[PDB]
Amino acid sequence: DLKAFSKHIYNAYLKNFNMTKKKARSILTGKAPFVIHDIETLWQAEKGLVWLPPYKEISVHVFYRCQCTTVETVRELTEFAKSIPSFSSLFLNDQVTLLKYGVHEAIFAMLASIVNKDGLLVANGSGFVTREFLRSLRKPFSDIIEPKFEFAVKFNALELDDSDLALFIAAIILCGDRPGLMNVPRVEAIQDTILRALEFHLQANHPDAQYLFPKLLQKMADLRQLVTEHAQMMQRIKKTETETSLHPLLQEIYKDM
Ligand SMILES: O=C(O)CCCc1cc2cc(Cl)ccc2n1S(=O)(=O)c1ccc2ncsc2c1
Repeated sequence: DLKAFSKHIYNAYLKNFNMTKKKARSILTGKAPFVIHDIETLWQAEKGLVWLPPYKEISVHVFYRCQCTTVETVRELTEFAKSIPSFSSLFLNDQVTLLKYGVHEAIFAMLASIVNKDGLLVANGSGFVTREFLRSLRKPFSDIIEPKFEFAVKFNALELDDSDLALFIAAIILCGDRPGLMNVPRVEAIQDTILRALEFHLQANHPDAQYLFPKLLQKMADLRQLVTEHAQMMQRIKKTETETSLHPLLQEIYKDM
C-alpha cells in the first residue's frame, strides 16, 4: 500500500521529468557540458553547441532562457501532479490553486539537482553556466539566482535521490494551507498520506539518516520563504524593467503573492 504509493509517485516522476538528479550527477561528475562563463562562450553556445522574445541585451537574454526552462518545468510538474490519482480527483480549480502556489517551490527544490557550488546545467545538460557569469550580469538579474544556489548547496548535503524527490515534490504541491483552496480537508488528507509515504520511504532508503524526515519538513518551510523573496524580485523587475518580457503564465502565478 504505502510502498505501492511510493512506487506510483516515483514512476510518475520518472515519466514526466526529462532531467533527473541521476542523469545530472552523471554529467556533473564526468562519466562533457560546454561551459558558458562569459559573453564569448554564451554566444558560442547559442550558435549550435547548446541551442524567445526579441533580443534586448545579454542579461535579459539569460533571463529569457531561464524563463523558458521554468515554464517548461511548470508543464512537467502539472503533468506530474495530474498523474497522482488523488490529485486528479480534486476540482480543476483546486488543482490550479495547488500548482499556482506550489510550482516554484518544487522548481527550486529540483533546481538543486542540476546545481553545484560553481554553476548549473542548461539545455538538457549539454551546457553548464558558471555561477561567476550569473553573478556578473546587470542588476537586478544577477540577484535572482544567488539565493537559489545557497539553498541548493545545503539541500544537496542531504544527498537525496530521485525516489526521495518524487515524494518530496508531491508533498510540496499537495499543501493544505494554500490561499483560496475549496476542499482544505481533502488536500490535507492527501498530503498526510504522501508525508507518511515519505518518512516510510526514507526509513528504508536512508537507514543511517539522522533526522532526515524532520529536516525535509524544515526544507519545505525554507522553500516557501525562498519563493516569497523570489516573487518580490519578479514584481520589482515588472516595475523597473518594463522592457523585459514576462511570461503571462508566470505573471498569473505571481499575481496575488
Ligand atoms: O519568473 C520566473 O520564475 C521565471 C524566471 C526564473 C529565473 C530567471 C533568471 C535570470 C537570471 Cl540572470 C538568473 C536566475 C533566474 N531565474 S531562477 O533562479 O528562478 C532559475 C534559473 C535557472 C533554472 N533551470 C531550471 S529551473 C531554473 C530557475
